Amino acid sequence: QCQDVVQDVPNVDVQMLELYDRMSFKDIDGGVWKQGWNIKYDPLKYNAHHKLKVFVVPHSHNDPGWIQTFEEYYQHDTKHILSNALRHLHDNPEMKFIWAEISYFARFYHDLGENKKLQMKSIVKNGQLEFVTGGWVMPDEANSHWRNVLLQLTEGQTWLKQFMNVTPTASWAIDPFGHSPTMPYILQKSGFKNMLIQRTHYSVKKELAQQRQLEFLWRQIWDNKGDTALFTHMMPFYSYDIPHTCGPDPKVCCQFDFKRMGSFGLSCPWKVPPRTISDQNVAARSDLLVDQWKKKAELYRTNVLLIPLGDDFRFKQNTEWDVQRVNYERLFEHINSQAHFNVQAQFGTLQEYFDAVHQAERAGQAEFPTLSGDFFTYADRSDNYWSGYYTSRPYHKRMDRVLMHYVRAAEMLSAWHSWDGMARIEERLEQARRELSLFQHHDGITGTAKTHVVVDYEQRMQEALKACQMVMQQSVYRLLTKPSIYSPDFSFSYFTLDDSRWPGSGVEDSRTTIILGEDILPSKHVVMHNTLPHWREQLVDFYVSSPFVSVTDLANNPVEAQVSPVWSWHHDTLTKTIHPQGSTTKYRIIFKARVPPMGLATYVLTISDSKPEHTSYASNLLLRKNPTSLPLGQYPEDVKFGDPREISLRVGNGPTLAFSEQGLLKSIQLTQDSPHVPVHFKFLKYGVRSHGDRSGAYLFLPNGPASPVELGQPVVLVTKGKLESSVSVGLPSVVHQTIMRGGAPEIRNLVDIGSLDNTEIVMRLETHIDSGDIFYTDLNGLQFIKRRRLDKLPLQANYYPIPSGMFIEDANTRLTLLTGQPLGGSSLASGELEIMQDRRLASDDERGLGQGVLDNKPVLHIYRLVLEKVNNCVRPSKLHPAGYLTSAAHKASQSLLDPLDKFIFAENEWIGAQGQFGGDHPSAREDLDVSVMRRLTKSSAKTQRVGYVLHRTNLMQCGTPEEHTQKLDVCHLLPNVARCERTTLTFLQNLEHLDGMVAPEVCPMETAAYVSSHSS
Ligand SMILES: C[S@@](=O)[C@@H]1[C@@H](N)[C@@H](O)[C@@H](O)[C@H]1O
Ligand SMILES: [Zn+2]
Repeated sequence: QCQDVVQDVPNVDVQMLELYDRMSFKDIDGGVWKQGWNIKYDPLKYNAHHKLKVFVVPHSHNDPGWIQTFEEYYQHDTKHILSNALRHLHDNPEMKFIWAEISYFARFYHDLGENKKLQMKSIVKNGQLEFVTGGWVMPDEANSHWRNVLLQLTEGQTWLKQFMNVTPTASWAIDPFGHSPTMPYILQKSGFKNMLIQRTHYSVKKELAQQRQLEFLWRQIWDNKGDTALFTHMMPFYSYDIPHTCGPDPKVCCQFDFKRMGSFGLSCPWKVPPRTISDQNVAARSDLLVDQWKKKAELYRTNVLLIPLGDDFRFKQNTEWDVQRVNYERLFEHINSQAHFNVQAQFGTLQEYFDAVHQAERAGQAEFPTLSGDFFTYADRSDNYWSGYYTSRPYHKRMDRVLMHYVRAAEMLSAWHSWDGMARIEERLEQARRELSLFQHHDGITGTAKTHVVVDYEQRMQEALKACQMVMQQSVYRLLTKPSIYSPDFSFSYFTLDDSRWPGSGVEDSRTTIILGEDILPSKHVVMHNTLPHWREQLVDFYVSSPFVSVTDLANNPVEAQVSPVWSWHHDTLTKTIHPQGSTTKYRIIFKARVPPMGLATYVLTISDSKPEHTSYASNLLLRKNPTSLPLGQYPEDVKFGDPREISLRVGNGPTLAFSEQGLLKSIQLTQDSPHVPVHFKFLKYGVRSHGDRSGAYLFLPNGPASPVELGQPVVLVTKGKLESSVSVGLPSVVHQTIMRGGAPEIRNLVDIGSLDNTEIVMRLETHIDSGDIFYTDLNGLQFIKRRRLDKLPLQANYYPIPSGMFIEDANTRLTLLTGQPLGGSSLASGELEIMQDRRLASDDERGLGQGVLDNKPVLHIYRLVLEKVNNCVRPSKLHPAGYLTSAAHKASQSLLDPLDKFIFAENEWIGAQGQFGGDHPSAREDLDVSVMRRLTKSSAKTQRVGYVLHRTNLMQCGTPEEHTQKLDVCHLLPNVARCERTTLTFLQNLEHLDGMVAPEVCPMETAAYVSSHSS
């Protein structure tokens, strides 16, 4: 049955948390291999019957945006690289090349004439040009959500299967800044057999090299059996460039980068240039090179050696192809013919390397260690930890999550039908998937690109959001209009999306007001979509032009509602205060929407001349010295004023929250009789070093622990309502808001770091939870991994990615902070959680970007804060490397990442309107998600195919009795099912033909993909 992911600690040879606990981290000079040691080998190890097989693998690292935009690099560099690769490989049958970034390859191939397309297919089919990974990009592994890692992998691999007829089974990830086990998780479930990584902490490379544990079977941290394992090769040296890939001495290896002799504007910083290989020097040069290779080979277990040959945007000039190829050919001819070397060297591909390694393994020549854990936080040298990019450009980090959800919702809503080509659904969805996929690049979501490139990514994502809205609104119109009345124009806007949290209040006034009035329009239909496969209730809000509005469902049942003012915060350069202004012309109506699994529900907002029976009005209290009036147009309740004071609020039966006089949480009381548990929010700032290394887009190099932000006497606004209450405070750089709807609070920070150069703003939580040095952070929204703060490491090393959540706990109490955006964070002392909000850095951090981070813009960060009693929960043992969310924390995370979508009907009357869609959809167990629903066929296909990715998380058992729930069989969601197949996660290979056309549900922590086929 299902593996138990909680109670069995996997036995692995290397467990990265346990390795970290024992390892030294001292940064000692190792000699020519600066972060290693002087490698020694026995010359007699290799002989006539046991040769060293060396694969030199040419490559060219092509960033889809970094210092130039995607299109700029394509025009200036990549189109020439690919064009010359085509010519040289065609003309030189033994030459090889690997290619990773399918975004560029697709951009290129579609501009090729048919003759060149045929030539390209021929060098792929014959194995000279080999795709590695085959994702749209080589994604970041820290900030990226697993759903988008899968999206981009699928976008590239679908392209490759369609046009090149190949599916890579070896992955190549040489540049992401640290590595996540989410990659082997997804890859192994997408048909992969091998992967390669590079950017791991120098101390880890040294430690694994010493034990020859650089090749390992990487399994998930909870995986006791090992079925998730994927063979992984970690490169041993500081870089993937040529000086750091031939062997341990870059002064020697640089001499074998033949692009460094002068005419290309490159040189060797170790001051010895390459020399052209000739008959007079080939024996000497070969001796030097083979010595490097044999040293590198000492670090690995087989007689097969991988020698990458490339660097950033290499293999551009024709003369470069010639100078690398001809010189290496001379070396190979000499080396291979000289028996005393006992080497056979050739150009190869990545798959060739791995195939040969496994042949050696099968021959009993090596056994490989098992490993679990991750490879964060990376440092490339000294104390230069790359934790800055966990937060850099947080506006776009938040936008990634918004677009993530919009892509899912647009693909799901439109999947229910086949669409005529004229509707352009496929075109708009392809654009949206491609722009989101592009952003997963390790200079996109990471915030490590130049300012103008960040703008290009933002513009692309904005177009993607527009494409999603277009598809979603056409889909809603079709799903909720009587079929014999449905009369689409595919260019028309039937609904517009209303999104309360993006870009967010104080970021952009983008929200439409619903305009009602007795002399213009009495009522308006709104529709909510629920992408999750269970019935869901959530409060939703709309802006309306009158406070006297009531809500009904589409059986005309009254729905309880609350009206609140529209508050906006302003930095008053007159009074030098940050304070709220109330609209006199628009108001917020809030009500609970209840929506079917993967479904839609329609409500109606109707104006009246006086207070409606089922609508209540919030009270408002402005706490500040020297108040002035706050009129609210027609709003029926007068604003109250007071001097700053502590206050307490409770919505529904939910927790009671107490706040300081500065408007920051101080305690949470779960129930009437329970204790007020200290939980204190605080804002602090980190600075930058005046001496030595400066923080920049990649590096976090604080000048000591953070200092409290001086708050002064901030203005605090308290809104108290039956359905929703909140406390908001205008702090320097942050409007901080705590919202209560009757369960775990929502936190929203409108963060505007303004002109505070060399400042990183952090939000900290201080509690009495006896967490010690332990805390938990997630990896890619997929899993929670145990972290241990280590005082042998500097502060910035104890920062980890917080892509979706983090928690601390003791025997009795847990505090979980869920996020709607990836940010960096830590627990720097027992009982603390902290998460960086934004950072503004005046200096470059010497990794090639050539700028600081001075392009900040206001961003609305969102969170849920979940305090829970956990003494009754069945948790993993002390030695287990994983943690797991509770039901409430998981639901809270879903509320941030996949909220209900809200649609406002755009014209006066919707003829043929329907009340609901999806009422008959199964309401699946709470731990199960339909992560993806995507129709895979266009309308002309006789057999329609729809793909589903199902993910089951693992939630802690804490004694809440399990309810019923319906089995979800995705293969029967659409009618006329003719076949149901389990597939790889990319949908590209059929793995199992399913009995009865029934797709089984998956085990905890497992993800599966199914494709249903339908006669049409
Ligand atoms: C961290 S820089 O070395 C890295 C470059 N290799 C380039 O590929 C881009 O990704 C940049 O961030
Ligand atoms: Zn790169």
